[PDB]
Amino acid sequence: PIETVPVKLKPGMDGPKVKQWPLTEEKIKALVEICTEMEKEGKISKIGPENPYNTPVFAIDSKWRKLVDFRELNKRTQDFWEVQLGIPHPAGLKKKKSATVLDVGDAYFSVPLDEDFRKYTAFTIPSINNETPGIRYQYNVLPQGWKGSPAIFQSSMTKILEPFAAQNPDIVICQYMDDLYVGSDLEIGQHRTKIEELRQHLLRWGLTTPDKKHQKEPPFLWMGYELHPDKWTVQPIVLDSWTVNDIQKLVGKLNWASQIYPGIKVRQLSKLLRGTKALTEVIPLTEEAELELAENREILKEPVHGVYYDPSKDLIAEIQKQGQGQWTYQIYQEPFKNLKTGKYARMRGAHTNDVKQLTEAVQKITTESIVIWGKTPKFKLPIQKETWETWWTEYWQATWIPEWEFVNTPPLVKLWYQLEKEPIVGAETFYVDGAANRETKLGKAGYVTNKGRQKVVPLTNTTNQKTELQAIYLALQDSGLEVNIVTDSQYALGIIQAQPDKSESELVNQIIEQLIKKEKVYLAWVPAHKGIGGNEQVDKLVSA
Amino acid sequence: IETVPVKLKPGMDGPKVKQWPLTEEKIKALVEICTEMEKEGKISKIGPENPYNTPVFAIKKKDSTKWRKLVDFRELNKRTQDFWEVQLGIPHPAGLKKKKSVTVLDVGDAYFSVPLDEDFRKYTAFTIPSINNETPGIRYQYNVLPQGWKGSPAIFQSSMTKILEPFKKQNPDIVIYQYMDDLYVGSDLEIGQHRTKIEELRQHLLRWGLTTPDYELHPDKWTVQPIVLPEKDSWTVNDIQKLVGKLNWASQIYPGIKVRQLSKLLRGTKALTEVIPLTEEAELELAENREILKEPVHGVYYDPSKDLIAEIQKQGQGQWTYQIYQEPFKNLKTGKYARMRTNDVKQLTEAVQKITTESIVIWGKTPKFKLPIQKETWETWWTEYWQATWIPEWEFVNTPPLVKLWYQ
Ligand SMILES: N#Cc1ccc2c(Oc3ccccc3OCCn3ccc(=O)[nH]c3=O)cccc2c1
Repeated sequence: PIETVPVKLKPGMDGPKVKQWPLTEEKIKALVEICTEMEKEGKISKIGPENPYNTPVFAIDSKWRKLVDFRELNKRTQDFWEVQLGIPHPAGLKKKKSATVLDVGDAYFSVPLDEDFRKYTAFTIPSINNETPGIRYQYNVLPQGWKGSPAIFQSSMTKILEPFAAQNPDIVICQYMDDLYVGSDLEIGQHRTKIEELRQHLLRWGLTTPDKKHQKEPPFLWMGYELHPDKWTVQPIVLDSWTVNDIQKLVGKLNWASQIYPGIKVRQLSKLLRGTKALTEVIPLTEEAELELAENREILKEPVHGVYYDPSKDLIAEIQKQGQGQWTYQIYQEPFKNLKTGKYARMRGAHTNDVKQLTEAVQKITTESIVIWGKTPKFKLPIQKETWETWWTEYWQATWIPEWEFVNTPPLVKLWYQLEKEPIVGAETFYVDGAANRETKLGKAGYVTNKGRQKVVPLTNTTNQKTELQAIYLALQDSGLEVNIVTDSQYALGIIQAQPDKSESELVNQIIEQLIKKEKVYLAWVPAHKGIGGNEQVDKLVSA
Repeated sequence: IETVPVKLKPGMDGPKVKQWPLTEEKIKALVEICTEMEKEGKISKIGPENPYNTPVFAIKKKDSTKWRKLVDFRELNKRTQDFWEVQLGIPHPAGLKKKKSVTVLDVGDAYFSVPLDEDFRKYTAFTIPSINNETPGIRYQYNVLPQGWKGSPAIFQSSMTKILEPFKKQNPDIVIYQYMDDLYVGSDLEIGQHRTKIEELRQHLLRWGLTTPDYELHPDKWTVQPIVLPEKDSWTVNDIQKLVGKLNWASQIYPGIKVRQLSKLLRGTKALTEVIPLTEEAELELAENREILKEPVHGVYYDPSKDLIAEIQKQGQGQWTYQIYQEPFKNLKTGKYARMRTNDVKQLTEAVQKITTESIVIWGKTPKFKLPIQKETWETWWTEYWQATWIPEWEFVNTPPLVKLWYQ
């Protein structure tokens, strides 16, 4: 009785036409038996040779089911509105007095197929002997392996549910694939009463559900979770094997555990998986990564459970700086009962700031909260309000953080150095510069100072930008606690101005370490080759 | 009513844009708004054979309790409106900028009476999202002219001209321009007379069936931010170095700038804090450049076939500077906004809407902004402070303008 969804093929393409591969006669009789039963129930109907289209059929106790390869038909079938890939996260669920799983049987076969599209779903039963022409059929309902069957089933289920949902606004119905998860806070008696009403309502539309064979409430082993009536957790995770693929599956299991297990670290192991591409290839076990596996095994020994969600209470997210470039966070409402946990790693890039990384993690957690709970959390962050205010006011970019409160949990996020906004009086003025020959990959760096100091160092395997940064480093090393540096390198000025906390460049890190020891540093920029006095002198010294 | 046939540009498929996650309050508002719209026939629910989708958001729009639906038709417009810009385009009045006062009215409710071509409605598909993927999203398509779609004002243009003809005849001195969903009404009258005329126009539309919701721009006061060199009694080496850098920069915008005599001051390896007397030749060189910078820039013309580009820089203390250009150093306009004192994002959002409004009034076109903010930050919170019925195109610059601001 369900209304059909009009379906069309892609404009350029046309219906499939494939040849059926031969098969064993025992399978052929089995396919014959299966197709005769389906024909009786209206699911499939025999066709003549007027139809030109065919797609290959196959057969696979404990078994002998029918499989059809619709890949060609799928390639020719229009795109649909895709079903939702994201699965409900258990931490987003609200505790309910009772909750029931009503899985739908033969779900696709209950829903009709567009009459004009049925022709393309045509299949030919293999003939037992090559001499006879095989029997031919066409689907009248949604084929199992077809592109539009998942989406058309979902829309049909939504239509069937909409009236009953309005009649019973108290009941909460969740749709995921063929399963319908129903929760409520009625008394146990009225819950079963409405569950039975829902079962009857689906039956009028030809959808069948378990009755008193419903899955048991404690062992909700759903999509890798345990859904207890009072809590949720990750299903038990196992894990020594050193193949590349074995490492990848280990890292996946650790990430999946990190939803609720705090402190799971994967940074060292992720460095092991660096485009090797050889799943069989064994990897050397760095002691840094090998210890990392040991730490996780200690954590995984502790059984961890998460709580469900309470709309009346506030969402709190708290973030801890773990290591370098790694951040860990917990989201909770009650003081020690966590809704879930997670990690955020430094996004790819060099010259990063701990303050900048913290903001991005706040950004990531904020978006995650909206997906799961529909509101944004209150944050507990390991940064002083004085540090953040200094950073935002002087930062070149527009930044914002929601309401937050300092937590004195070290390590604390701090600005390791701050540059001077005005030239320092009584401080030596270093005019630095660098240059290198691109073909030779060789160059030089140095400085010329107001007091007459000068220096040039020879360099090898360097680029022009590296020399420009190197000259700044040379001045920093050969300077007192207060120094004024004048450069023409926009590249150099930009890195230093961004106040990077660290980087992958050992030179930049050295510059950072020199900058932190300095009491005051002022960096000024001047146009190159414009006749500025100090810059002109150093340019001849470095490049010649 | 008959429906104008509408076609996407050839070799184009309808928009397939991901719905950004929403808050529970915004989802609840959107379901309430769309429930009523479906009853009135403006929209209706759609099946899974419609693969297209366009984002939907909810803005307060300065209404204390009223929630407004905003559809982000930027992708559909790019695939539709350019064809509609030529065939059914709308002219732009060069005098709206000259007018003393311009008021902006929302005429979006007008479009809902005119129907849309049945072969085009599928491209107007949007999805009301769901929390934690607990339910499939509610899916609708428009049966009438959508509010954010640039084809809607083009189709209604005939009906708008008929409705406004009586008022325009009685008030020939008032300029009326229609950018998508909005009516820009410009007068040179006193504000109280202008305000009374505006209410008269609102009543006129209401009598003819166009409901108007229940700001005041002053384009004559608008002036560009001119380049201004510092004026000092004593100059440090740092001062002269910065002056050389700023003058060197302005050479790209202003031909005629000289830094020869001023650079000669900087001969030698002197300390930054050292005061330098200015040679009379350099004093002349600095004075000459000031006059060159004092003169308004000349020789930049708006090319309608090109995009406009808006760059924004975060100055301190709530100030923002911006430049609108089509060519890298040929600026059609530059300005500076000061905040009343507010989140940086709220300030940036306000800046973007102010610039777009000015760009609409001046050129009848919206610029593509280069926003100095992280993408995820902007995507999460731009809707919070957004009051406009349109959405400009934007991109994100994560590279700091390490080059000194030199925009004040
Ligand atoms: N298998 C399976 C299965 C079963 C129920 C699901 C589900 O069940 C629910 C359906 C509607 C509303 C709340 C739901 O769960 C809230 C959390 N919860 C969950 C289970 C339980 O006993 N008690 C409990 O308070 C919500 C989401 C996914 C579910 C998956």
